[PDB]
Amino acid sequence: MIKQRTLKNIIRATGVGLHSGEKVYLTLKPAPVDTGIVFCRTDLDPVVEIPARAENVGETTMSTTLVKGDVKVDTVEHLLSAMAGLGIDNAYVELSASEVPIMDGSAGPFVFLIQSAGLQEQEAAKKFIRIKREVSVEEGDKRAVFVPFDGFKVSFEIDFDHPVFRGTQQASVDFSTSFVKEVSRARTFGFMRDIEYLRSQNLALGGSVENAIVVDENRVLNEDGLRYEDEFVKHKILDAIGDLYLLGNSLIGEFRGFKSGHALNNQLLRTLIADKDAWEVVTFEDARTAPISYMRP
Ligand SMILES: C[C@@](C[C@H]1CN(c2ccc(C#CC3CC3)cc2)C(=O)O1)(C(=O)NO)S(C)(=O)=O
Ligand SMILES: [Zn+2]
Repeated sequence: MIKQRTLKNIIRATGVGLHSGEKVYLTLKPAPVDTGIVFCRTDLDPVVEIPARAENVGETTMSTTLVKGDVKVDTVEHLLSAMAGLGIDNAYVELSASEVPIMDGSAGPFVFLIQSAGLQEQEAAKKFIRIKREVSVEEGDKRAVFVPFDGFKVSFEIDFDHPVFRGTQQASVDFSTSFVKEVSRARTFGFMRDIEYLRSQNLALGGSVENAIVVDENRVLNEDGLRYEDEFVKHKILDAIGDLYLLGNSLIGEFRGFKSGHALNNQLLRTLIADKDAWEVVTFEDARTAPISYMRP
């Protein structure tokens, strides 16, 4: 059978929050079968625990924020993308502040630290959410769709309407391509034209060339440039993989994004969950006949 996965060893990292600029200590710990991914604010007494689930998303402005009363866990999408890409079902994520550290702006440091610690297969069938019917959400010129598909694939298209793109960005990934080699290293990005307005909203306080592609009209301010010709759209795919992981189980289906951000991604998840005719929970007693496969643990 395809088994549930957790961490083999604890992961420890220190960084800063992209939006808050606050120093944060992160600890990833193994968890029992069917725990899912749970964020723990260990700076609070008592510790506040928030399951990484669609129902717990409270804010979607320039990041995905989990909320429980007046307690927040901000910018979960990049770490969730790493956990999704590596097939981690169960884990406790301890944080000493309200925001996950931004690291280098990609999922690269998280995939490296997790793979260095190693994974542990658990004695329980991994549960998957299989798309049975097409589900689409739209708002103005933004669109996000789930389509039935025997595997897992993501398509993204965005007209950024910005001179750095030299006059529309698009990418498609079928994950059977490497999440690690082709998507994990894609960094988040910011535009100089938005920075004054963002800082006024208390956003991007920790933003810099050390943790994002910084654009100023025609220029990429980062001295060393881009990691991929299409780094921008590849990061949009990374974000979608992280946001989609708030379903609580890996998907068997196709996601198509059209200028879709954290807000529309969450609305798609909520619409899907409400439409029980469009999905079902499945397990694979035999990995040889399954439409997906994972890297060795
Ligand atoms: C929201 C987003 C972009 C991030 C990245 N970002 C950002 C903004 C400004 C700067 C900057 C700057 C210059 C002052 C140094 C860096 C990152 C921000 O506000 O949100 C993201 O990746 N979320 O997961 S995106 C790609 O726009 O969806
Ligand atoms: Zn992002």
